[PDB]
Amino acid sequence: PPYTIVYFPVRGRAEAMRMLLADQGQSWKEEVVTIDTWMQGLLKPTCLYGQLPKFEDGDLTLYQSNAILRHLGRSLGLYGKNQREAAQMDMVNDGVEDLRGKYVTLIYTNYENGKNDYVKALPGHLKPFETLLSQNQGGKAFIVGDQISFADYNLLDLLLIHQVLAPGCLDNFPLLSAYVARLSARPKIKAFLSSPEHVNRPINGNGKQ
Amino acid sequence: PPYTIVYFPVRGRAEAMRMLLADQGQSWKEEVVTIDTWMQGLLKPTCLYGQLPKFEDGDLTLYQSNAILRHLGRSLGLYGKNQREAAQMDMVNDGVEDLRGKYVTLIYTNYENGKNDYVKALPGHLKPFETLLSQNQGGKAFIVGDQISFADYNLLDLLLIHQVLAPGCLDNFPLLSAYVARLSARPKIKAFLSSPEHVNRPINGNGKQ
Ligand SMILES: CCCCCCSC[C@H](NC(=O)CC[C@H]([NH3+])C(=O)O)C(=O)NCC(=O)O
Ligand SMILES: CCCCCCSC[C@H](NC(=O)CC[C@H]([NH3+])C(=O)O)C(=O)NCC(=O)O
Repeated sequence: PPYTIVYFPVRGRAEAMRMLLADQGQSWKEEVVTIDTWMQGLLKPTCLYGQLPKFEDGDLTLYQSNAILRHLGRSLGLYGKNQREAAQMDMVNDGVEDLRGKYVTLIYTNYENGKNDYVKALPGHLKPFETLLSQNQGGKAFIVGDQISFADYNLLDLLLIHQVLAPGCLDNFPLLSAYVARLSARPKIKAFLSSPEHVNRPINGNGKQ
Repeated sequence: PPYTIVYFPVRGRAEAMRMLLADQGQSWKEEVVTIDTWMQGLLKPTCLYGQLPKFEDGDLTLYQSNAILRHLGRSLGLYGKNQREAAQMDMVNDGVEDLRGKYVTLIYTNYENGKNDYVKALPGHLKPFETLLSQNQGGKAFIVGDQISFADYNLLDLLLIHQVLAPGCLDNFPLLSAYVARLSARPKIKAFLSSPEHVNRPINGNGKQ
């Protein structure tokens, strides 16, 4: 620490980490980078992969949203209780990422003409998480194990935005629905989800959700 | 252990882990799933995300290539020496995964009309790795730290398949160039890259590379 997040004025791939930091009683600084400033091309060249978010943890500067989540999961004891849970947690996050990737594609390059096919294919992409929950304490705990982890925050964020994209998409997935309500009920997460910093911040950057 | 890899008859997203197991003097079982078998629709329904590779480490079953690479690094000591290196290795791997995905799209959906543009933009996607190297002991060591990690194996594979797609794509990247020649010189890796199991197996599944 301290923690500094450099990203555009949206939730996107920074919202899950923000949620994680809040739930963990952590404080951080927001360095907002507007699209206009970005289009000037000054900062972009200084970014490892030419993209944001960029994270700062003390003398450590990081890029890649999932590397950041994993770094927090590890430095905050949110990566399972043994090596086996760490692997399962990675397997879950990689899955959350694959779906997030498809989400972004739809939102930014084919919303109007691709939304119907997306929502149609959505159940097939959600079932895997529903299945995982059913095999872990009847879905009464977390995605992996009985302790929250970095994967939970990413999964939760993705589920929350899909409910915005497609209301009722979790109606046929009771475990996922209860899971979302449960983790959302966590006091520090509930406070974050209703905080002005979050609400006043759009999900994406093209005004679509 | 023992290890078992369940994947299609191609190098694709499994060659990195195979190369890692080979370099670490590990033994594994190869269950090749032909396209004919796959199309029987019996295997896919049992895969978490309906996809391969599937990995077996004793009683642990895993999916997602990077999750498997991370698991192997964690249980074999190929994940850096501290939390700082571990995070940078994740940052590197996420970058490798991003480019590998662009590579996959090119190969399977637009090789003919996309190859020109792809090779032209490749330098921009390779430079970050050249930079990471120049900031780590002048690039005479590995991608992160002074010991081989899971990220090196994934980066090495990605670089090697790109040299096939665009020979000499590393001519303007001396560090990556020497890096590839150096890691390929490692005895267990040199034997791996020369083994019939590796040589006989095509890079991808459509005959393109
Ligand atoms: C209201 C404004 C909303 C803006 C939303 C911007 S999303 C920007 C986009 N971000 C990413 O690609 C993040 C990738 C993520 N870190 C990963 O896992 O690879 C980017 O860096 N783009 C860099 C570029 O385009 O040059
Ligand atoms: C000569 C034959 C060559 C075959 C190459 C097959 S690549 C197959 C494809 N594999 C993947 O998508 C792996 C994804 C990887 N695990 C990741 O998520 O990063 C799959 O399982 N697809 C499942 C499906 O399409 O239903």
